[PDB]
This record gives sequence, C-alpha cells and structure tokens, in this order.
Amino acid sequence: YNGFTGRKITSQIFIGPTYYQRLKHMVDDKIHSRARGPIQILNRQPMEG
Amino acid sequence: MNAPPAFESFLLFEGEKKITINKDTKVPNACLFTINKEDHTLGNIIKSQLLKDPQVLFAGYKVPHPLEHKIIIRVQTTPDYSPQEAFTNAITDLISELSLLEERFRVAIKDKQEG
Amino acid sequence: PVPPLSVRPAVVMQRNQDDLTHKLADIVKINNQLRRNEQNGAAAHVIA
RNA sequence: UAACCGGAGAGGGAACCCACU
Repeated sequence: YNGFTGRKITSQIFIGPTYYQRLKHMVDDKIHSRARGPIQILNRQPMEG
Repeated sequence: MNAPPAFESFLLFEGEKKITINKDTKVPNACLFTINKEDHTLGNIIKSQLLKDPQVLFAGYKVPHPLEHKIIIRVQTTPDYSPQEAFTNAITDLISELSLLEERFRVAIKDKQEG
Repeated sequence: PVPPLSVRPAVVMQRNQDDLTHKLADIVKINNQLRRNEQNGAAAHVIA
C-alpha cells in the first residue's frame, strides 16, 4: 500500500529478505572542497589530496 | 556532518510562520496555502475533506521537496465563496469527525471489556 | 648557467637539497678539480 | 577624591601497492 496516500499500489510488489552488504565507500571520506587553501612549493599551484 | 537534526521536521525556526497565504493570479477565487513543518499526514486529510465540499472546484497538495519540510495546498472555489472559509470549514469538520470517532472508540473499548 | 633557488628549492629537514643541486655540486667539484689540476699538473692523461 | 593585562599560515619529496567510476 502507498505510505503517503494509503491507496494500494496497482502493481503487486516483489519483496523479501535478501542479504545486503555495506561497503567501505562512504561519502564522508570522499567529500572535499577548496577556496584558496595551501600551495605547492616548487610551482605555486594548489596541493593534491 | 551535513545531517540535519531530527527536530527540524516539526519545529518552527524563529521568525518562521506555520502558515502563509498567497492569492493565485492566474484564475479567480484560487489561493495557495503554504504550511511549514507539516507533511502528508495533514495535507492528505485536508485535501480529502475539501473534496467533499461541492463549492470547491479544485483542491490539491504537494511537497516541493522531501528533504524540505513544507506543503502547498491549492484551493479554488466557486464565486460567492472563499477558499479561506472553505479551508477552515474543512478543518472544523475534520475535528468533529475525529472527536466523534474518539468518543465511539472509547465507548466500544469499554463495551469490549466484559460486555 | 646554474638556475636559482626557485628552480631547485631545498625543503627543511625532511635541509635536503634538490636532485639538481647535488648534480650541480658534482659539476663545481670536478670543475674546480680539473681547473687546478690542468693549472699545476698538466698530466695530459688525467685531463682526458 | 581612583581603576593592570595582548603574541599568529602553518607543513617536504620520491617510489611502490591496493581500491573507486
């Protein structure tokens, strides 16, 4: 049944237990931004990483 | 850390309004009601109660974004009649429905207990 | 021509000189050696 | 006919391996 309106869905839904995994690729280990941070030494371009 | 806190779904910030009214310029006798910190729980019963009124020509609601907590209800009524009084009549009928339902429920609960 | 410090910067205690600065040190080492060696000695085989 | 304070952009590199789209 729809969780919002309560009307039952016209199609019938395939559902059941399935063994899922959680991978190590979060988003909080990947998000990063920059606005004029640190600078490399030899050429004065920004850092990497 | 970008997680919004759990209370933000139902708590008005300072300076926010629970309700805002804006006239719809495209067609006459139509108005948009914006409700802050409410969801389908309130909008669906408001829409269904508005659709029992024959003097209501249009009634609908939407959530603009699920991560946002807002709901918009568009009401259009016949001339001689206002969408605002349509809305408050729908509320004061829906409260009457819930009060009657509560009374009959507690009576049936007492009657189930050895009766 | 030997390039300046900006071309071959030296980091501080990992001072550690550049890969190019060590080569320049080898250059001036054997240049001073060959200079004094051809000046005094003139061995004509060591110079080769 | 009165009363005490004060200083700020740090911080490197090469090589190899694993992994993501």
